[PDB]
Amino acid sequence: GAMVVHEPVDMTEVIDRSLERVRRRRSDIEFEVTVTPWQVIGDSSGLGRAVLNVLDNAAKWSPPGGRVGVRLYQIDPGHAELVITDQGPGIPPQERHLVFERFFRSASARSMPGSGLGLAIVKQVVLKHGGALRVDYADPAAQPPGTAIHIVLPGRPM
Ligand SMILES: Nc1ncnc2c1ncn2[C@@H]1O[C@H](COP(=O)(O)OP(=O)(O)OP(=O)(O)O)[C@@H](O)[C@H]1O
Ligand SMILES: [Mg+2]
Repeated sequence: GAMVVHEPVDMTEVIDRSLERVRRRRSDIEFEVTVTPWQVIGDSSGLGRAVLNVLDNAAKWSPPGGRVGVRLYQIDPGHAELVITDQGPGIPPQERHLVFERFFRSASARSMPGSGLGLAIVKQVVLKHGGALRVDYADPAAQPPGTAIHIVLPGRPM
């Protein structure tokens, strides 16, 4: 099967590389980045693909001048949580079980080119690294509430 890469991965570099790519596509977005140093054992290319796919969605559905939050904090001795947030329409509660399935398309989000594979890839990468993920509103009290993608990754503080 596909090569299984199991090497130390600096998540600060993974996120910084992913951000460089997407800042090009939407230079108006205010990316608010708060990343605690975190090392994951795995596949830097796969993790980079997963973070870029989430950042790409956050940018696509960001309003002009929108803020995208990119936050990674340790939550216990062996895990950290990456939360990527936008000020887009958000994904409503009833759809949150189609998110991460191939070919999902939200009726709340404006139709854009893309065939609905990015988040299925994210789920695969995160599971292959022993993580977990979920979707929620970024700020339920705000209009619009935005989407928050939450990714928990095992690893260690650097
Ligand atoms: N941050 C977000 N804000 C609003 N809607 C989102 C967001 N992220 C994902 N979605 C919705 O979930 C769908 C699935 O997302 P996903 O990234 O898997 O597919 P895509 O972006 O349409 O295509 P691809 O990622 O394959 O280019 C999107 O088409 C969109 O309806
Ligand atoms: Mg996508």
